[PDB]
This record gives sequence, C-alpha cells and structure tokens, in this order.
Amino acid sequence: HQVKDSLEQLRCHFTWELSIDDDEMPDLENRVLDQIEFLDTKYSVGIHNLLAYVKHLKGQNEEALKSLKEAENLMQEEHDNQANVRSLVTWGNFAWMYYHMGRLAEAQTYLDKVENICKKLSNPFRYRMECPEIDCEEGWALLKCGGKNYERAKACFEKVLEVDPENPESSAGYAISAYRLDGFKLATKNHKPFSLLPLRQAVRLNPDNGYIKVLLALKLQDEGQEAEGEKYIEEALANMSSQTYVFRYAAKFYRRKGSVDKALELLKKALQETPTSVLLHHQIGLCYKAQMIQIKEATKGQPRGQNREKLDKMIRSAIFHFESAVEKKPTFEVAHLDLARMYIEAGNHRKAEENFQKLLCMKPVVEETMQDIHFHYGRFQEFQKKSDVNAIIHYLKAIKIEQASLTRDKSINSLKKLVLRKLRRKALDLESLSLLGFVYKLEGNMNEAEEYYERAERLAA
RNA sequence: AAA
Ligand SMILES: [Ca+2]
Ligand SMILES: [Ca+2]
Repeated sequence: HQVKDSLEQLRCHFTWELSIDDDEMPDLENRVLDQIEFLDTKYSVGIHNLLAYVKHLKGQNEEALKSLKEAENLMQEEHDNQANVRSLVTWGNFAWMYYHMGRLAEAQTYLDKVENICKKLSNPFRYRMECPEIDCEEGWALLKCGGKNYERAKACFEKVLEVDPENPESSAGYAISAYRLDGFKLATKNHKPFSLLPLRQAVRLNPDNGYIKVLLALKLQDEGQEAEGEKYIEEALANMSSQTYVFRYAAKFYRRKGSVDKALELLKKALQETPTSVLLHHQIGLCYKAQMIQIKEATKGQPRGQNREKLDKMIRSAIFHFESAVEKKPTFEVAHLDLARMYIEAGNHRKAEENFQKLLCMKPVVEETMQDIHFHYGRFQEFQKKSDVNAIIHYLKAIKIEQASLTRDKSINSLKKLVLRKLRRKALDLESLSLLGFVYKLEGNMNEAEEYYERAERLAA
C-alpha cells in the first residue's frame, strides 16, 4: 500500500478535493479552454493540469496525459528551460494518472522525481512540497472550480501573504477570491468591502494586469466611487491582454453606469472570442432587460408600432441569452431566476412557473439566493396567478431564511401589503389578523403585534 | 455571473 499512501502525500489536483459537480463539468471544461486561449498569465502549467484532471474525470485518461505533456512542454519553451517547482504539480498528476491507468512502474518514477526535488530543496516532507508557488497553484485550482471552493482558495493565498505580504501572485489570488466572496454577500445587510484594499494592493503589485483593474473598478462602483473606478476601466481597455475578460467586466461596469449600448458592444466583441461563456450570455440578457425597461419608461408602459417591435426584440433576445446560459450551466441559479422573470414579461406564465419550480429544488452555494427565489415566486403567485394562498406561502419561506437582506425586507413588506389588502375586504379574517401581527412583530412593534394576535385569538369563538 |  506504499504507492497509494505516497500518492496521497502529493500536492496536486487529485489531492485538492476540488468540488466539481458532474452537471458543472461541461462549463468548467469550456472555461478552462477559454483560459488557455485568452487569459494572459505568466505561467500556464496550472491550467493545463486542470484540463488534464477534467479529462480524467470524463473517462479520457489518454487525453489527460496529453495535457500533462503539454504542461511540461510549455514549462520549458516559454521560460528558457529553467527548472520550476510548479512542475511538481504536473509530476504529481502524472503519478496519479499512471496509477489509475495501471502503469505502476511509471507512477513510481514520478513519485521518485518528486521525492528527489523535495530533498534537494530541504523540504521537510518527502512528497508534499511546501513552497508559496504550490500554495498559489492550489488556490488557482480552487478558484476555477466553483464558488463552493472559494473560502479554501482565499486561505491558500492568505497563507502566502502571511509570510510575504508583497507577493504579487498571491496578492492577486487573495483579492479575486475576496472579491467573489464579497459578491456572495452583496445584498446582505451591513455588508462590507473586504476586497477593496486587497484589490488596490493587487493592482499596485501587478501593474500590467487588466483583469484585476476591472474588478477594482467594479468594487469602487459598488462603494459609490464610480468615477474613480472608470479610470481603472480605461487603463484596462488600453492593454491588449486578456480581452474577453477585461471586456466582460467592463461591460458590467458600463451597464450598471447606464451606458447599456457601450456594454453591449463590448459583450458582443467578447462573445466572438468565447461564445460558450455563461457570464457573457447572462450579461447580454441583462443588457436587453435594461433596454426593455428603458422602452417601457419612455412609453409609460404602452409601446406601440416600432416601439412595441423593439420591446419584443428585447424580451425575446433576453430569453434567448438566459436560456443559452442555463443550457450551458444548469446550476446557474440566478440566470434561471432572470429567465423566469423574463417569461413573465413575455406573457408565458407556464414557462415562468416551470423555471420557478426548478429553482425551488436547487441548493445554491449562496443560501440567501433562495430568499429571492421565494420572493419572486410569491410575487408571480400574487400578481400573475392571483393566488394569495401561494403568495403568502412563499413570502413566508423567504422570511424564514433569517439572514437580513434587501429581499427579506421586501418580502416582509409584500406580505404586509397583501394582508392589509385582504383585511380591507374582510376585516375579521382571522388568518390575516395573525399574519399582520406576525409582520408587526418582525418589525418590532410588539404592542401592535400582540393586539392583532389577541384580536385574532378573540375571534376564534 | 441577478440583486
Ligand atoms: Ca493573449
Ligand atoms: Ca493543446
């Protein structure tokens, strides 16, 4: 059992417990291929190793080996053949691949190669190489493999910064991980910009990196400093590196600024390079949604003639793009929610209902997204289905998710409005009386609350 | 990646 025990000591994709959902594998592979072709990084060993791991998980071990050989080939060709400790991730993945394929003598050869380097570098472990480069590689693998992995990814980069606070690579990984984690909390009450100072430092230490600049710009926009952020957008757009990536995030920036035409132009250019990107399709859909809203507000909700044809174009284009996003990544929960909401605008309540029903079964990494699912379904039930019974059920389910948020507040307010409406038709509706007491209780008005609960108890005679 |  010596071989397997040794393999478990290696630091590589096989031992990093990457959270990779089978339903997210097609999208992951597309994003890995996009990164190989279009993300300009100093080293590409990591991303080829991840492609090899993906091929392995697909049952394509020979294809996996080709990606590991490419990782080794690129290590020397683009860095003057110098020896680099990142190669140990590749060698670890070779050892595992050959173990799985039954090429056990070769597996041992790669273990021996790793051991030889750990000894040369006075590493304390025989196979587990302790160096910041491999902490970074572990972090980048985690960061690519889905939101479930992001606290772990951030901790990989943090471990490096605790020793070397001006390390450019881990500064960047820490900032990106922190930015995405801030995004998970962006609608929670009293959320804070933990990623802002990390992003400033990452830009300082990586001055040619336009990817980091556009994230800094977006966080500045979040924090009400749009003008400062736009300066970073312009710097990034002046650099040719990583364009689909600079363009996707700059397009978000411009959309949120209100320059929707500019956003769409950037996104359509990005789509030429990465047509499978679910982020691009979702962002394009959001641009059409914004233009739909613009048309409605200019025609006070009653477009006719060409304006109506334009509105329908926006609705059907947003549906097309949100459908494209969820076909490619069926676990993309918020794209389903935008899609359901757009089917309401198209007047297709059955397809809205279908997508809400799918959403109600999902288990999002961001648990608070279920508040929005219940809230918007409750509104659909109230306003499109004319079902107060089901609206109440789902407003209550949103409220039962206790985390304080924009949507939980809206759910309390929507329930209050619905119940007040029902009481104006029937002042002695016992259920509505107690629900109004519940609402007042959640708001803090304990005397008004108990009045209504009491009143409701009285009624039960 | 909605918000
Ligand atoms: Ca390039
Ligand atoms: Ca290739």
